[PDB]
Amino acid sequence: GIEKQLQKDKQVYRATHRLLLLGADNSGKSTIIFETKFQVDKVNFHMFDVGGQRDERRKWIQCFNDVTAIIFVVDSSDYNRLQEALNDFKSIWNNRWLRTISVILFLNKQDLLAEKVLAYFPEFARYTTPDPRVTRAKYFIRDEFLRISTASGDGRHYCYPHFTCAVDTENARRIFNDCKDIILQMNLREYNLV
Amino acid sequence: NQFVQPAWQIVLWAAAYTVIVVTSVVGNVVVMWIILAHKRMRTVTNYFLVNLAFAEASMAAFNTVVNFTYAVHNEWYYGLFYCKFHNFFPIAAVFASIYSMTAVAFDRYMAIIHPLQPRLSATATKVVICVIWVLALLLAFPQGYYSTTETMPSRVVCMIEWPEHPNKIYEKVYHICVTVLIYFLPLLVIGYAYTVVGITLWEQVSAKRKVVKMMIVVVCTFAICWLPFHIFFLLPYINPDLYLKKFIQQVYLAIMWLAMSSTMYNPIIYCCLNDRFRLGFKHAF
Amino acid sequence: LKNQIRDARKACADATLSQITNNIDPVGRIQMRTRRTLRGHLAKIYAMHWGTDSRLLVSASQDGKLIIWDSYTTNKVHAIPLRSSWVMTCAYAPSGNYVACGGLDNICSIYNLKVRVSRELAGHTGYLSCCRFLDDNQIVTSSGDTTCALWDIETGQQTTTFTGHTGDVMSLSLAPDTRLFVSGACDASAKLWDVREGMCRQTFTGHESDINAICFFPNGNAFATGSDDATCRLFDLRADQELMTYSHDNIICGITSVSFSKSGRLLLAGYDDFNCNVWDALKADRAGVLAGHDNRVSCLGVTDDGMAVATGSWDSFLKIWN
Amino acid sequence: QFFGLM
Amino acid sequence: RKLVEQLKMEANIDRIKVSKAAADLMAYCEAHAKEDPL
Amino acid sequence: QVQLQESGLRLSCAASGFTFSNYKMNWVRQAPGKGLEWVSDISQSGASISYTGSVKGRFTISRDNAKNTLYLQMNSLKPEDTAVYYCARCPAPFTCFDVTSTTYAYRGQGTQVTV
Repeated sequence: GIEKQLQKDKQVYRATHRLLLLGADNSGKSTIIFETKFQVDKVNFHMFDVGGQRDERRKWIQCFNDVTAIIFVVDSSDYNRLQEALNDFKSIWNNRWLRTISVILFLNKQDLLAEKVLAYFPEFARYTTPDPRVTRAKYFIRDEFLRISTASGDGRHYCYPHFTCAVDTENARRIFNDCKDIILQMNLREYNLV
Repeated sequence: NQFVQPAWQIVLWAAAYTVIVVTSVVGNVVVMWIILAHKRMRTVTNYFLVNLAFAEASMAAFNTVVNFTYAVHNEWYYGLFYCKFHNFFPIAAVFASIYSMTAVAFDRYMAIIHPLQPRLSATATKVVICVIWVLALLLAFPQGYYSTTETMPSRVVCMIEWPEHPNKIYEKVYHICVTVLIYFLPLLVIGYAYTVVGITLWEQVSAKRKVVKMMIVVVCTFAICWLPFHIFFLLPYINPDLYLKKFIQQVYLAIMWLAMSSTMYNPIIYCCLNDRFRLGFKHAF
Repeated sequence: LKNQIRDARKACADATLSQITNNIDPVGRIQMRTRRTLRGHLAKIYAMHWGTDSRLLVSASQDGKLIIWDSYTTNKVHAIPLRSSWVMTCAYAPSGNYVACGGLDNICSIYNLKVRVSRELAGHTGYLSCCRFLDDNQIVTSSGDTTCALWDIETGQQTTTFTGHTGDVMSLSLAPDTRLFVSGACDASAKLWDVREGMCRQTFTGHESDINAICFFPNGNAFATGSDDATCRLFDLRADQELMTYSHDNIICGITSVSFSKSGRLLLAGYDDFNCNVWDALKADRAGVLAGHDNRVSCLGVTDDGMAVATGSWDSFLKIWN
Repeated sequence: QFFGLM
Repeated sequence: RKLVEQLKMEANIDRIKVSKAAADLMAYCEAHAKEDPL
Repeated sequence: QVQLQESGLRLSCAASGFTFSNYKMNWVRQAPGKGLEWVSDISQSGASISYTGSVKGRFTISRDNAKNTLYLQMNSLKPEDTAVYYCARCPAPFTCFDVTSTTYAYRGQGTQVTV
């Protein structure tokens, strides 16, 4: 009865969706290797944070080809460290083994950004918005990532921007809705409807 | 002999029935070849589609050809064994087709409404297909077992010969059970599922509007194409006086064309919605 | 000082490899069919090794299942749930009583076949990539932190730590003499080590990208390399120069697994075009295409007696070809 | 009588 | 300092002729034709 | 053996030991007191060219395959550009992660540039 015990464990593989978390040291990845698990709407999500390996990531990231979503958390307050986040986002979006799955984008510590702007990019001056200053700053930060995300590979996978701070507590429902939309579009592709 | 129709009407019905059987069997066997031959579209998700295509092809070919060649002059040409075979198997093909549409609608509802819940395994899919076919043959068995070929002056008839009752209870209860299990409950299930899915799912938004409009077409054409079939097959237990002339022959031929018009629709829907199905219909011809 | 090495290798260039292989007939077309198909894996698999008895093989998957199968009957004899889901290597012991595994959890777990975990090796800072058994007492492991390590399982401490690489180490191969081993890394350099001396012997730099797989020739005096620049190269240990370049203009994809046969004539390589290739090791010519997988081939292993070959891609299917 | 069939 | 010393130690090696290695590879390849199942 | 040698105000990076027109090359800088930072990239065809915003619209990066070398042209310099300049290559051909790394195997030792 070895094969009989596996099939029930097959359900244990199928009811749980895995998530891959990235970011940097300054971004609050912990407050949103390390493993965490959380159940929303009686659906279990099980999120991974790989932080024991070296800085070279071109080999072990191939292990995350079949993960449901990649949560990319970006520090937005410190303007000198956005360009590394843009380069990492472009490299992730243009990867051969990561082009199928999608990236949920979190822009962390928004209150710190508001406190900094209420006290690098030469194209910021000729930009118009699609308390009035913070909206222009926030959607500049959003649009600089979305031009990369919509530059190529828009049909295979999407990007879901999100504005959040460290004192937020509702990110679970938002990532639940994002994963529901991603798997809904995947099911619509798999069922000969679109 | 009655029901000896003139030649021009037989030519017109023969042309219409030939067109419908050719397009139905061509579409269904092409759907077979695309799903089961390409091996990248071969998925647990499409097993219900293969079962539906098989039941629709069996419907079209066997049921439509033998009923039309019987009902042109009301003279049976195939003997009592094939009379039993036609009273048994194509009715089960019809029943399994409607139940496979119900299973496809259930899969689409439970997927679109609940995408985070996992899809059913190949074991449960095979069990559902087996239960569909066993219940279809079990419901078509009383017509197959009670079939009888009888000889009249210049006439040979394949008829269901139930044991006689003073109130005609047995065939009336059987046809009422067939009606409530074949027209009412799957229509209610597919209507509730497609209503909830269309309400939830109503650029890529135009594909969603196309999907909702197409399932509206599916529900409406199922109700329209399967109303007069059950209406006529429940007619002789209410108004039995309408079987004097060839008017009931014309009514039977018209409702058989309208009921077998529902075979063509699923290849048309799959060609209109999906792109790889359009590539498959382009590659086959 | 390496310019003198380059001048010495240029002076050692007497003739090409194909100049000496002219007086023999080519092999021709080599074709195989999937004798057994294994469908018991749930998620993607990454690694595989053949036993010395040529009957039982072991498969490692990323869902946390390490399954030892039976190749004759196409059935599982053992199925071990793993502590960490992410593994990248496995090896089945020549005595058949042990199987090792390792991955991103920085642990080289050893499993006894006489099923529970025996011991857990924790000395590597990076992800493990390849491990192979010398004997039942000592094992050689390689990690992505530029370190190979000789472990004694009886004490669980490193005997010799091989540190001569600059890129992440992907694969190692064991000589038939069980005294030297060659290892390839992500710096376009594969090099030989001595397990007794604890130091590197020779360094071979011929490729242009990351070396992903390596295997010894059956005589122990040559090795073939596979890398991401869609080429293979055969190197000799004594000559220390490139012999043949198995490359084609119609392939631009990576190479993940290589292996040799019993005779060494057929070099079997797993590519990234969803299909494997077989190569004549002397003619440097294409012999056939092994196309039976729907995903990219990650593991490939040839039996010692050469009666079968097993091949896996990440589509959770193991295929024996013969 | 007609004796139609399903 | 360690890399230069390693490369200097690896510079002083004995290299046989490439045609000799080709001949030895030829001899081992043609010496095991009957034990090759492919 | 791969080898990248920098020289140079116009920067010239020489590449040898590998095929040239199949890889996407990068320029990175190392200012003292901080980590590395990406400057500009060039593709195989030389069409997809991007720069850092702090140096955008000022530098001219170019590649010629016949000379098998990479060029960078600078005008209107700033005192913030005093850094060590490495030419880098991400390893996968026909395609790119680890060029901004502490240890890398496909980039040169760099040249120090001060105004």
